[PDB]
Amino acid sequence: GIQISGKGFMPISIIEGDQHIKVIAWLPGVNKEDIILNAVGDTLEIRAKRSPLMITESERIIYSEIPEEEEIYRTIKLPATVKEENASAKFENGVLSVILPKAESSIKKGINIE
Amino acid sequence: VAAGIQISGKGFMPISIIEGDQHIKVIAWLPGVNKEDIILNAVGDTLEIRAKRSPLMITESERIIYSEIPEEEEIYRTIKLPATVKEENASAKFENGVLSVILPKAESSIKKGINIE
Amino acid sequence: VAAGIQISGKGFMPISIIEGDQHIKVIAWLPGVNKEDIILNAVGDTLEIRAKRSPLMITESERIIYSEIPEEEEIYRTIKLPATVKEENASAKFENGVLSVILPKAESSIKKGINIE
Amino acid sequence: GIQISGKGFMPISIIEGDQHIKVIAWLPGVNKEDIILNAVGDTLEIRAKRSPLMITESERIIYSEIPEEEEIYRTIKLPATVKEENASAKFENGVLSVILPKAESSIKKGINIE
Amino acid sequence: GIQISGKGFMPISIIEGDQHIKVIAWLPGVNKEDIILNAVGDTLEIRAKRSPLMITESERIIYSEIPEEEEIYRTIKLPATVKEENASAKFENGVLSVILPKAESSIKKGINIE
Amino acid sequence: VAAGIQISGKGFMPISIIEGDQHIKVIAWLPGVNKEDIILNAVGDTLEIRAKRSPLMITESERIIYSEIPEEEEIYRTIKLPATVKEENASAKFENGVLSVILPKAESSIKKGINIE
Amino acid sequence: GIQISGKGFMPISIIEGDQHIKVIAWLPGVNKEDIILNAVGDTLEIRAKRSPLMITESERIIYSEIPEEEEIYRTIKLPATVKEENASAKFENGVLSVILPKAESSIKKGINIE
Repeated sequence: GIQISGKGFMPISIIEGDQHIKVIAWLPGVNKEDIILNAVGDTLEIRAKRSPLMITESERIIYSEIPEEEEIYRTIKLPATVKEENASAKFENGVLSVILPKAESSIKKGINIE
Repeated sequence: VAAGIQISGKGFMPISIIEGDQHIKVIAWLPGVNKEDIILNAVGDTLEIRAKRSPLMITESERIIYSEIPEEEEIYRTIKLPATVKEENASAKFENGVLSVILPKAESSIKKGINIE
Repeated sequence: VAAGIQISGKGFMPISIIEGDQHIKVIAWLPGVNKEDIILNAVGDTLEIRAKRSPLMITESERIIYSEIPEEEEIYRTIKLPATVKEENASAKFENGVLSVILPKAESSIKKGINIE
Repeated sequence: GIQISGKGFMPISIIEGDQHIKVIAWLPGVNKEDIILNAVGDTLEIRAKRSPLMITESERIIYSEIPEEEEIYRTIKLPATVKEENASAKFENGVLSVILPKAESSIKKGINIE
Repeated sequence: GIQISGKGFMPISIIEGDQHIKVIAWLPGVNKEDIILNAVGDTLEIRAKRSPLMITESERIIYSEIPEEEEIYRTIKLPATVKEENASAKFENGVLSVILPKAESSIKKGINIE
Repeated sequence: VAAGIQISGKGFMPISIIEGDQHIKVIAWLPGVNKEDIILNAVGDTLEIRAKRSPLMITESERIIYSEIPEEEEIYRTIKLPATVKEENASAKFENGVLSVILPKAESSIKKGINIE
Repeated sequence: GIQISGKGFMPISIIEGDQHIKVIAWLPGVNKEDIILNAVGDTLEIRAKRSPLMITESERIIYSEIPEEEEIYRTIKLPATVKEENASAKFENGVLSVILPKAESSIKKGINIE
């Protein structure tokens, strides 16, 4: 049971494990220090600003499939309650990878089959 | 300043083309691609960008419950440019999943000004 | 007696939810699934059923000429239940491709009657 | 060339080999002794009754995706004539697997290519 | 924030105190032993059956404003979480009075004004 | 001269059926199929053609930029014929991706003329 | 950037390498000597004639999914300029395979990434 809200281009994958949730976000063209990343309860926020293409006076853009929206974000409701203090994140090749350890109250315990 | 361009290829790869007096710049989005998995070639008025993107790597315990992210492993674009370039002098950077190619125009494609006596 | 429930997951797995005063019973159809390939977990008001179904196994001489049977190898459901259960006391049977889970309600989810003086 | 008729929920696969036909049927919730299984010529009949969910007086059904149809069957026309006396069947995990040896008159013989 | 569902005639008052909630219900014509009364979390259930007017063969009803519905109930969502084990109830003159002590987690603590 | 025929199977395999007085000829298109990967069987009034087609074989440097050509690896047709044949006497050629099967009619399927006294 | 024109049934694949282009064409029922194959610049021509099914007077066609069009061709614009003199071709199992070496002017040279 997930829920997604926000502005701009930011494709996302959500990966569930037994004791953690992983969120993968595409942020090409974004600098690492321009990413704001926070979480509480079952909710993760990704905030980013993407600097526009920088042309000279001689240069002109003759073609562009690339979005110009400078400010982008996603608020993501997760299927579990996480523990924010223990989360971590990498940012390589324009991809953000957030690891959110599940709270104990959200960690399912096994039931045996007879 | 929309010139005469042509685009062909496979997979997700947004592109910008920037024209200057003496060069052309191509910008390509390649998130999730490693630098050494990019093949980059050019001749005449044509530029080729070839890349492979490794899929999301999950454990046995992990499962994907949601994904907006394309799974196509192999992607490419062949791009016809409005000028003839000189390949030997081209260069490229790859930062934050963005490839930036600089292609100097061939001398026979640069505007030489004509002096008015 | 339709209470507040919520269902998420992948693949074919018909489900019934049965509420009693002190327990909840979940019934799941898992034909073609081996018992040891079922993962079954719960906490709070949530139950997870994870299973993998091995595909039809044909020889080289055999060919499939007709099939209404789903080929999805990996299936799951996450199920929000109308009560908080106590996982440690749950139990389950698997007969004829049907999984039956019994989840005792947590004491704070059972109706305690109030005596009228 | 196959043909299928019957009542109720019973997904089916048909597998052809050189000397036999295999029929796979999903019968979750059905007891083995409540399956009737017969065949003649090119036709196989699968008859089954599925006992409904058994609740107590305290228990109530608040949700159900599970079909309540008590009696179910399929009559299946097969692409070959089988020999019934030699057929066999297993029933594991709610799946019925019928093996029907082909009659000799239905067993194709090879033609060589020059 | 309250919510009410159920069948039949049963006027209700809800009274909030700092440490308890009182529910008042009109149940004229109902015997005390035919009242079912339970609670959990923020929810109270009142179940009752009202025996119909009992006439002889000579007697006939020529006028009646009185509801004939034999079985009646209310499910009541309360603005606080209660502690069921400590609740109590009286039934006098056809009026049920339920006292539901609030759980500690639902007991508001004071904030001082400077 | 459209007789009583019936066709079932998987994949691309155009077919012609030709009837003579004493034989039936079946023509099947199997481009890209090797001869030894064709399985060919018959009994009564029924002919089976089974084939596997190896996919286009590219190098690592090569890429497919356009393809109208089906990728289905395994293909078959079961064909009901308007006469009973005698399998033991059948024959077949495979040239230029075309299979040609000759199936002599069983004596009980050939028109015996009746002499008018 | 490719372009295809012509008459009749002839499924085609185009394969690009660094120094060559491969064209694959389906020509079942065509004899090798009835294939005309030429090229210049960025253009390849495939011309073929397919002899119709040859029946006796006793024989009759009762069913046919097979196209009767006797003469077929494709003109194919290729994404590179080829060198015709160096091309080659095989014809096995009704499949034509043309190998067209790229001209030097069409051979892309590498650009290094810093």
